[PDB]
Amino acid sequence: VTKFNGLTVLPPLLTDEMIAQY
Amino acid sequence: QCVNLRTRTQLPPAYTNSFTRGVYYPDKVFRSSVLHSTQDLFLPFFSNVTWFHAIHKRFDNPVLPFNDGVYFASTEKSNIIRGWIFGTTLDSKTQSLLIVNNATNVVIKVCEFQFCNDPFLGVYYHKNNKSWMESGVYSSANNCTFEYVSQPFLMDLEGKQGNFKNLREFVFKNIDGYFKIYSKHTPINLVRDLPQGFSALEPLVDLPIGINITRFQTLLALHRSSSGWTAGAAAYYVGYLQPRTFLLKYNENGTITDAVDC
Amino acid sequence: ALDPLSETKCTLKSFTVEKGIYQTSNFRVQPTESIVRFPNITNLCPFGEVFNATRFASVYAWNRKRISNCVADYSVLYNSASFSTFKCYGVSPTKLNDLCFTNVYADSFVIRGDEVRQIAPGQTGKIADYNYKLPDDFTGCVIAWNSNNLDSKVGGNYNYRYRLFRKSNLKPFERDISTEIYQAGSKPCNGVEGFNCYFPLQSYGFQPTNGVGYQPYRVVVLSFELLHAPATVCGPKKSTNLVKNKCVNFNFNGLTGTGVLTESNKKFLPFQQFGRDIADTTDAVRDPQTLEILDITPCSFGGVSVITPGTNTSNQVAVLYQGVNCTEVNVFQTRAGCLIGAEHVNNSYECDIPIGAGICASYQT
Repeated sequence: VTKFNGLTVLPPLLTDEMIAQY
Repeated sequence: QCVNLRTRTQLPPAYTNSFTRGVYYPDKVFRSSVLHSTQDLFLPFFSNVTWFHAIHKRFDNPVLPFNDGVYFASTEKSNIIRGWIFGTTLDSKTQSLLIVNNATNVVIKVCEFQFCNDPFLGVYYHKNNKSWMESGVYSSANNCTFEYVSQPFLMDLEGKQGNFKNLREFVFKNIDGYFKIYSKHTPINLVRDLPQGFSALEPLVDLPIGINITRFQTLLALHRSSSGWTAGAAAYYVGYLQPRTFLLKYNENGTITDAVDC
Repeated sequence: ALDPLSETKCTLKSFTVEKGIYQTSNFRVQPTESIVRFPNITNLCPFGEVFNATRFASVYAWNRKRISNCVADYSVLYNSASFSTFKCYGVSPTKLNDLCFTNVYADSFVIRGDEVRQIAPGQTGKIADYNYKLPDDFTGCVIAWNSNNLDSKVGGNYNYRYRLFRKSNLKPFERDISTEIYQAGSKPCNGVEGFNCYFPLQSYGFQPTNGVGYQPYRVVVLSFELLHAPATVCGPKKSTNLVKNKCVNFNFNGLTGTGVLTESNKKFLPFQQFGRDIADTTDAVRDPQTLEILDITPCSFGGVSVITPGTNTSNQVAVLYQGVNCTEVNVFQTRAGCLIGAEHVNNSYECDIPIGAGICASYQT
């Protein structure tokens, strides 16, 4: 599986390492 | 001057196929590792191009149209084409654009040139000590309106033996009075007077002229050991721009590697 | 605008804030300076060749030098310090360097001191009408340099002459070097001077003992022409140095915007100036004077968030600048942004007030 005009990408609450622990 | 070349004979309108020629950078922008679409004037792929021969009487030198821009592809070794003419009347009546390459500096001017009936950029009286030295494309000119000179350089006007190993392709376009010019020079291994593959013609110079043009003429290099002159073996092609849409694949370094006609 | 807590109440339109995280404003770095670049302004036209010519042409045969295809630095009009009278019409001399033109001419001649007034737009006179007329729409300049010690000779310098008579006045910038005999009365002159017939040309009385009004003055008129055609000669453009790693504006030869300049490994061809991304937005540029490729990182910005417990608990509050590092600034950097007003701990607890990237906040002893 594969900007500056007020556009911004927020991150997720859970990181990929935290998903794997579940 | 007044008498045309007696060894001039018009060939029929022959033509061959142009696979992927006529590609050029439509702007001075850098883009890399992308694929950009654009709508401008280009050569439609796999289109026909008018062939022309130059040799002692198969010698073509007509006045062809320039309604929408044209192309050139000179299969040559001694640089048979040493210049061009551009304008509407191509005489001293209206303003006429002239381009000349004396192997040292490209001269560009716009004057009421009194061109000969069969203009040329040839030589004569080469009985001994030729050395590819010059020895009168227009009678006189005045009321000039533009002048420009390229940087110093050196062009190999000398003839060579064997298969053709040089190819020059150009584009001539009038962008709202700015007579933009593109160019490219690469080696070749000639097979049928027009090698195939892919390339891109970089811009050469911007010319803020602002003069309407509707026709043009090639200035072939003649020689003689105005009427009873001779010419060497050479040939070139002519194309015509058309408003087609194209894709432009840029590599990591920003060079156009391929294209697709929509 | 007192404290970030009050920005929350004005945001929610409530005098009481519940527990959670709330957005209030948008951080944005304003520009501090501005960069103005342009290619080199060398290759100047030699205006000193005319304003300080070793010898000047006569008045009835005034000489003209065409100026085209160069950078016309008009500062020589005043900085030369080699003139007695200097005046301009329409456009000031300090603004000519910013104005581009289609054609420019330098009309030079040597006239008497009293005749310097005749070099003016719409003015009539022996020199204005018969030798060199100016149009009413003249927007150029004129400089008269007293040459009493140079262009003078005892008994009269015969190399400088002018036209005193002519059957019809001349047009603006028109030259007439003919020797046709002028007719005054009803008699025919027969190509020779006689009764009511005079020669059209006359020599000047330039001598070293002449007064201020009769001495020779090297006059030069800088004529301008702004036609419909594209401009061919313009003056030098103003520019400054480069500012890097700072939020600044951009005014390049063919690029404008706002951002931060940094060195990069990109490369522009000799026939390329500025780049673009997939979204037609500029992200690179080559300097028109220096040989360098500089990426344009835009000025930082991001939404401002406040992290507060309930109003009934405490008014101590943290602040989060989403998507930016700690620049303006009890400080801690995260992968979501710079958090100020909170102390990091190596322990782990249940997430009460989320932030991002697994980080969470709470109010505890």
